[PDB]
Amino acid sequence: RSRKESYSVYVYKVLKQVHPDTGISSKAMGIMNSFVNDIFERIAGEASRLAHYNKRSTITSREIQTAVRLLLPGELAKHAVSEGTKAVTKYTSA
Amino acid sequence: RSRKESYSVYVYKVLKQVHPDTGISSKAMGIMNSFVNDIFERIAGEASRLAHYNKRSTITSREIQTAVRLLLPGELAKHAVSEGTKAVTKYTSA
Amino acid sequence: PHRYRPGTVALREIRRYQKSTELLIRKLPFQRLVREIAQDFKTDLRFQSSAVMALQEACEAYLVGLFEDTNLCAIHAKRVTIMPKDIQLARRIRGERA
Amino acid sequence: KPHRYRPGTVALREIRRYQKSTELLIRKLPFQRLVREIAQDFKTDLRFQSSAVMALQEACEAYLVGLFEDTNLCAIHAKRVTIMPKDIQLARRIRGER
Amino acid sequence: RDNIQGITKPAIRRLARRGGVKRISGLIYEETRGVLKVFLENVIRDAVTYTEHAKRKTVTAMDVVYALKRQGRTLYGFGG
Amino acid sequence: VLRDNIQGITKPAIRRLARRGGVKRISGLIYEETRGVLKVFLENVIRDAVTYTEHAKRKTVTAMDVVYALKRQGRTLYGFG
Amino acid sequence: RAKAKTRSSRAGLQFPVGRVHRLLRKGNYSERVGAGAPVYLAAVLEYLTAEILELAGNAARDNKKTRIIPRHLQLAIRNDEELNKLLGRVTIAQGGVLPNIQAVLLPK
Amino acid sequence: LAGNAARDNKKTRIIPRHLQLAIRNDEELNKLLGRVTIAQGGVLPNIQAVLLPK
DNA sequence: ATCAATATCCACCTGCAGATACTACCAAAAGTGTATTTGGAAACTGCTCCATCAAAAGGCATGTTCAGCTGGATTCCAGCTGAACATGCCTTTTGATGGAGCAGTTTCCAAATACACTTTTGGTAGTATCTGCAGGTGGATATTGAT
Repeated sequence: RSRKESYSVYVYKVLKQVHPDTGISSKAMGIMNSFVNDIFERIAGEASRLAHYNKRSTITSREIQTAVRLLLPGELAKHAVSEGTKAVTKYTSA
Repeated sequence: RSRKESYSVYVYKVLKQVHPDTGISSKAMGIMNSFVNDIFERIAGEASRLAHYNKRSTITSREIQTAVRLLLPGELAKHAVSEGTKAVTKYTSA
Repeated sequence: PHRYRPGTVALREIRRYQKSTELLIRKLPFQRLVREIAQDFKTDLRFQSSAVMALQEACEAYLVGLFEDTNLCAIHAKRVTIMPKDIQLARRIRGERA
Repeated sequence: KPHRYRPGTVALREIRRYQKSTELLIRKLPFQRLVREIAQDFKTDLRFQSSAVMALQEACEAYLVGLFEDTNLCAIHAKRVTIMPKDIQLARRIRGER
Repeated sequence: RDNIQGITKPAIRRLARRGGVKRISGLIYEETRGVLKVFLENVIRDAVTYTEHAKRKTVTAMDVVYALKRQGRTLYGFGG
Repeated sequence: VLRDNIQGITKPAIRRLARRGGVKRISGLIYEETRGVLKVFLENVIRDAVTYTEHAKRKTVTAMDVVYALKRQGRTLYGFG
Repeated sequence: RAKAKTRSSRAGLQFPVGRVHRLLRKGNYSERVGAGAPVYLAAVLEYLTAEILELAGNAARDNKKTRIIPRHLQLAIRNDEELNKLLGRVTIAQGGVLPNIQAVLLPK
Repeated sequence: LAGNAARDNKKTRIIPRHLQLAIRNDEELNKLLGRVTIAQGGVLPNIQAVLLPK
């Protein structure tokens, strides 16, 4: 009884959102899982470093915002920052 | 007004061991501190990764040994491994 | 009899192999080479199939990138033939020799 | 009737002189003004420590020296001794910066 | 044990055609064989280190993925 | 404000930087080219540095921010901490 | 009690907020973790996935196909500046290369 | 290594130049520290053979 | 420009590996509520060092002239690489067998943590002190360029 968690169903939801009638193979889905894991580890490592530099003991939204700004370029950084900010305000105001 | 720890005195002891009558400037000592900190963080990060891969919760001597082997090349790896092993046996047998 | 001029089949092959995604080395020779190389670090190792597949993907990507760099170093000297000194320059600049 | 060195002599002498030394090769004040101008383009009303601008200077000089070495290699590859912009572009492309 | 001549000359020429090369010297084949053997032993050393640290005898795909990632050559697709 | 300071990197300074790199003969078009390169480099570091400074809610750029930026771009620097 | 409306639905996302929270805790990144950090990270990850998937789907529909394969992911990544510069050092298995021949090698 | 370099240049006190000369002259150290910059270190004296006269 | 010969591309067909649903279930994984602690935000303050000024002085940058040597174009030739055939060897498929080694389970025990005191030891300031080293002087040495 050994499981194996993955982001397959969430990637599938996003795909059905942006392309309602296109599918995806299994190897492309493995590529997408690898991509999500890689970017997650990058952002989390950078935020941990930022928290250590300032002698803080907590990872908050500002650490994630600054890590996003340090990692993504230009268009990507701007739009990701806007998306995350909107998400956090929508979450707290609910 | 808070103190600032460093490896100055230990580097000085090692120097007086290998070169009994040579001194060292202050900028070279800052270089040596930077070097020690950098190598320490490299080894410790690699050992942490190794411990996470095997779903272990403890950093032991084997993790440090494998990190040393993964980071240093050839001569350096061999001699560092021998030195650390001798140190650990000398420590436990005392 | 019909004969193409030297260089036509070359560009035809270039387009063909840049349109494709296959592997360009045979699998059994690469497997034997990998096992023989691993023979010196430890004896009696086993390999999953996906391990050798990953090794092959990585090696082919590396070599194709190196060949692009070599082609640039060749064109820089006003040639079209790649020579070993172009490979050596590309690797020296990348830092793989230095 | 006055003494003149042949072209390339003072250049080799200067090569030895500047490879034997460790000083900085850019004036401090122009570099500091340049750094402050760029920073102002990024965020207004900034301040700087002295060691920060010194670190920036050391890093930038090391970068440019390494780039010039790679450029020299690319130039010699083409059977020249004069470095030209296309060599800088080839070096920066093989390195992976453009 | 010439398993390095298993990488035939037409195979290297195919690899060169994919990289956009239009003409190939005759001394290129030995050079690429040397380069490839260097790269391969560099990767397999760390793969076998990762393996024997875990006290296993079978080299897994994840060991190769880690050995590649530590060289700065991340590889997507075999993360399972 | 201050504008047009890239010209303070004079031709003799670039010639010296090239001498330390082993370069014997220099084209006349190199200087301009070089300046561009340098500017790009600085803009990539200072930005990162400033991103650290605003994170701590500071207003002065310290040497540690520069060292962190250089390290995160793979250009580690020993001597300043 | 009440209906357990979760967290990703609260934030209006598709990605899991609770799983990201657990991964941030267990991954040994800091000794405490805020409440908005998983929401922010989930939103960013979903945005990036949607971007790359839209590009890949356009490529797939361009080659008259209905199902994305790794070749389409490679074509999407390598053809965009910011993605190619974010993922400049990754190898996609079964991806191939970009069709590109130098101009000097062409005849005439 | 740095002390041997320093005693080679007829000096009794190590400076960053000696650390750079020690690091760059050894294979395994230069390959461990291949991507670091030592402040006030300089470079290695080295001129290509084709640039020399004659 | 002609056209004959190849290779590529587009339409159509179809058998099949691969995507897609569903039921099951189920371990596990998330949401709710709560009581507790503690890390981080506020307000204050003291002092450090960063921006500003200025002045003098010399060391570096600018511009000009002259010449030499290097890069770039042209020509010619030899040799080395590509294109095409004809074999024949080696890879690929696929079907099956042992079997060894990896993954899950159970103990249970040696090792790591939390807590409380205590001695030391390493770090800073002040004040001090030599001393190796940077800058200057002069003379010898070695190298270059024109005969």
